Amino acid sequence: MLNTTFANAKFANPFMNASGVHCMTIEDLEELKASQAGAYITKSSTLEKREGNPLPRYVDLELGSINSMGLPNLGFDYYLDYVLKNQKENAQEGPIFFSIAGMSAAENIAMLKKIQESDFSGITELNLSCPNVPGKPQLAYDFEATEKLLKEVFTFFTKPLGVKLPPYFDLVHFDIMAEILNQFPLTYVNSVNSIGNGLFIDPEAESVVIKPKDGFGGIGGAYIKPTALANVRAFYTRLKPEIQIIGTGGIETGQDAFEHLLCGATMLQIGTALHKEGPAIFDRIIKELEEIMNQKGYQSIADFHGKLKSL
Amino acid sequence: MLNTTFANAKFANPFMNASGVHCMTIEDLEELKASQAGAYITKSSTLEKREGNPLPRYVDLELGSINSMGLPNLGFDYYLDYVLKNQKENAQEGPIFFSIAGMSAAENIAMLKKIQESDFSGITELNLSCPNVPGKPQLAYDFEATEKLLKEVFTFFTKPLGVKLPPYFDLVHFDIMAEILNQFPLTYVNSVNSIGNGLFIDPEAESVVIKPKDGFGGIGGAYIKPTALANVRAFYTRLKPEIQIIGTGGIETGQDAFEHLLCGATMLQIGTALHKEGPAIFDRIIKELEEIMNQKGYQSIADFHGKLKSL
Ligand SMILES: Cc1cc2nc3c(=O)[nH]c(=O)nc-3n(C[C@H](O)[C@H](O)[C@H](O)COP(=O)(O)O)c2cc1C
Ligand SMILES: Cc1cc2nc3c(=O)[nH]c(=O)nc-3n(C[C@H](O)[C@H](O)[C@H](O)COP(=O)(O)O)c2cc1C
Ligand SMILES: O=C(O)c1cc(O)cc(O)c1
Ligand SMILES: [Mg+2]
Ligand SMILES: [Mg+2]
Repeated sequence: MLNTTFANAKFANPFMNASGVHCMTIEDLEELKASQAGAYITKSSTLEKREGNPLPRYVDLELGSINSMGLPNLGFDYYLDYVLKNQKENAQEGPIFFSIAGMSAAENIAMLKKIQESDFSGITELNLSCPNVPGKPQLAYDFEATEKLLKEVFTFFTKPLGVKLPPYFDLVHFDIMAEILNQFPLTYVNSVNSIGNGLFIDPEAESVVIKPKDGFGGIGGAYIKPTALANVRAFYTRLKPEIQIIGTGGIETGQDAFEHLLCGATMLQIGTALHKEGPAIFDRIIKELEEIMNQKGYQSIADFHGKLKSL
Repeated sequence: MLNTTFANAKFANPFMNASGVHCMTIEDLEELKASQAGAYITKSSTLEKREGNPLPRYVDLELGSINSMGLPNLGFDYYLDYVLKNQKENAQEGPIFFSIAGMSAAENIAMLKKIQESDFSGITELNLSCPNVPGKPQLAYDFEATEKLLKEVFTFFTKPLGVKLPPYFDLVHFDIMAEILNQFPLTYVNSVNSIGNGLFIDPEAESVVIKPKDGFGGIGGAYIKPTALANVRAFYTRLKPEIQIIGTGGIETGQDAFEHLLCGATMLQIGTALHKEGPAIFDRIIKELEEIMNQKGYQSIADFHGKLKSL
């Protein structure tokens, strides 16, 4: 029922983890391989291993989560070697995804060059939206710098590339970004990264709940679904059909999944809910989506993909 | 206990309606005068009467609300005549607030000139953030256009003036806005307006729930409190102390109010929760805040105003 075609590859279902969640180590990644997730993605990496921010840096909230992780990761070479060894095994339906989040333009170009030069045959996600690193202002909110970076990347990177974007809140912003992105042979857009720089407060202790950045953190979960869906939808009606969409934000039930697919997402990523529940989420949410499809008499995602009705 | 000083005026308590909610007509306004609200503000006005967007344009949600009202209002002259008559009566503790949201810069300047020339002795709120007018961006996301408008305004406007701002999501945006705003004799900043251009979907009808703008609308309520607190707090630590703060977003309980005051808000505005509950909300929330204060042994808002603790 959930069979999906994306970036010219076949996946059993559209569900994945969101980058940063359950994908730090090889052991995390193999747990995702073993789960019912249709695909999976690595933790965003930098050239060097990073410890990340001081703890506490992630807190579960009734309506989602807050975090300032600071891009803790085991480094580019570790993920690159894991994905190379795993594509030789031919042990999964569909390629692995590989996230990079360089602390500078030059660092992104350097990682993209190592990926190009390698035998890596899966998909790359360039994170232009990391909101938890104190001194890098979300690059995808800087339309000039975003265009300049992408022009350089496409003079050499021929492999499948998507960009993870932060949320936009203004229709003109969607128009500007779509005109930038539509000029490139991009494989996809992934909307959205966390709602940036929110605050959660413990009113008894009169205090913030994370240590870094005076408690300011990326917000995820049910808080953000309205923004997430809007971002997926707004890009769906503006992007050239060659650029497909991964929908991320607020997905916990099959009904949430259903709503993202109705907006025009082809793959779906689960952050906060996967953090809380672990990889058994995939089996649950697949079954919820299938039941919604069965009640409606739908046998494939194409029956409703992108078919959100206006009034 | 809740006695508050703001813009050199005394109010019995910090609570207000948010503009747009329960303030369209004289009758609405008089209902707010009659309630326990410490103060009240008019519906954002334009030079001409406006019908607003087609219906449905406001929907209650479990986690807040979505709307694309389109600035329906009875016109500038109606609100100006109402407030002029009202200040003559000396029938309330503290001045009325008067919101304007011109469809252009020239319209805002024309209204501010009429206010300046009038005997209006209360407080004006310039809305630089309406996210529901078709074809018209949020001006306060345009830092050059915001600065240029405010420089013109302060060559003539000497009466108390605040600006209603949309939410920002990037620390560098806070710094840029604070350097702009700190160069002016502003009375206040009101953070935040709705989270712009979110989407809500009815999964059974496979449809959006508001008619204008293909269902895209300003998000309010519990969804936005983390953003709203963050914006209140980020401006508190960056604005020169002559510019005070009104906190708006996600206030429904005394605990939500307490959280805003802890961040540094002096007045508090209630939108979505007042829309659902009516003006009886003010009595309830005042009592909830006082009980929180009593449990903590606090006798005045200055015992915790702005005292949010970092880790
Ligand atoms: C623990 C934490 C770490 C994250 N790290 C990354 C990151 O490495 N790179 C990235 O692109 N997104 C990162 N994300 C953002 C998620 O990929 C996702 O966009 C966001 O959490 C919203 O989805 P959700 O509502 O299901 O949580 C992280 C999210 C969280 C919760
Ligand atoms: C029905 C509706 C109409 C609104 N109209 C205005 C408006 O005229 N001017 C304005 O500055 N804000 C307007 N707002 C935004 C609110 O003032 C407020 O900033 C927003 O609702 C967030 O607060 P809340 O979370 O308590 O709803 C409106 C909100 C709603 C719900
Ligand atoms: O369309 C309006 O009247 C309206 C105006 C605002 O400034 C915010 C909002 O959420 C709605
Ligand atoms: Mg599997
Ligand atoms: Mg009263």
